[PDB]
Amino acid sequence: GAMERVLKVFHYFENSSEPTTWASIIRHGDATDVRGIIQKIVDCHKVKNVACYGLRLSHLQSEEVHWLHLDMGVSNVREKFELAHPPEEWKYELRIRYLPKGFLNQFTEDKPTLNFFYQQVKNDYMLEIADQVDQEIALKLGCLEIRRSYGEMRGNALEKKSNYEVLEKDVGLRRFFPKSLLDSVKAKTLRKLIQQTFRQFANLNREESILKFFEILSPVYRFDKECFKCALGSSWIISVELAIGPEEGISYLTDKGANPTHLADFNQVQTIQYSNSEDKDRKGMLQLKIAGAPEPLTVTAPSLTIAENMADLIDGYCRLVNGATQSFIIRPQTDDYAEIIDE
Repeated sequence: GAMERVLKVFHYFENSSEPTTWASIIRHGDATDVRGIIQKIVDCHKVKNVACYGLRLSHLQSEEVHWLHLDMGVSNVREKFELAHPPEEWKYELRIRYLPKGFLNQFTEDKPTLNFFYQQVKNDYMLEIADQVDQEIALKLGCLEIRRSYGEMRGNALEKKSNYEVLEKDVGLRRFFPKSLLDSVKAKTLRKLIQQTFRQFANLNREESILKFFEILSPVYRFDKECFKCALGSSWIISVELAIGPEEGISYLTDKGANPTHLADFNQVQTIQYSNSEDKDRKGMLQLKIAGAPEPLTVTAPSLTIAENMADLIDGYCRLVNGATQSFIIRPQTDDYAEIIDE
């Protein structure tokens, strides 16, 4: 018998449990597209900035990731990739990928989205640099999350050892601070540090804690831009590193450390077009037609996978910046219903 199509999609909409376990089980049809899955999940959480969310497919046993375009079919993608690796090795994750200029101010008017982005960046921070950052930053971020998780608790409740005790023994400080910090500092000293650091933020509400978290994290962790190693040029190919994000639209890094050089703004992108490889090679080519520029911006990526992930990013930004729901990618020169059946 023809089994029913069911999909598990992790996300960052806070539930009663651990961040990495939050996920939605979706029952869908044969013609359901990535767009419908995204829309159903965000609409269920009353999200306003729907054009910021994308769906990322990660291989658990490696680092290869595939951003899924809004127009692709859910059954199609699962078909294609299950051929490469078994379903158990795949992870579908809903994430915010396209940020509008002044996204933080804008997200404050969309609480569900502000919290989502916060959980997403927090989780990336905890996994990528929590153990590398300096004690001070890690300590403040950990306290900010304590302040945010317990918005009903009084400012000096942490002063009581009995209360600190519960977090230290029952909840566990790993929920707010990195391992390095919890194992490189004396337990009794750690407590005083936390108590003191918390005082600075005891007056902050949930929103103000999130905003302060970003303010403090921003300086040492770039979460507002994606970077890709590729090459620009039609005739002459020059390898560079592209920095794509709200602040500097599409730009490139001259050299590690130096400010990125602007190439084009998202609103100037008129068309995005794919290309394969005229020879044995497998590189992927992206051609961007920019308003005001007679010559298209040609980009070459190390593989088709990266090329597609880049096209998805630029297209998402094109949709976002223009307020369009349709794709700017052009051809190379009931039954789709989806429902949440569990959380």
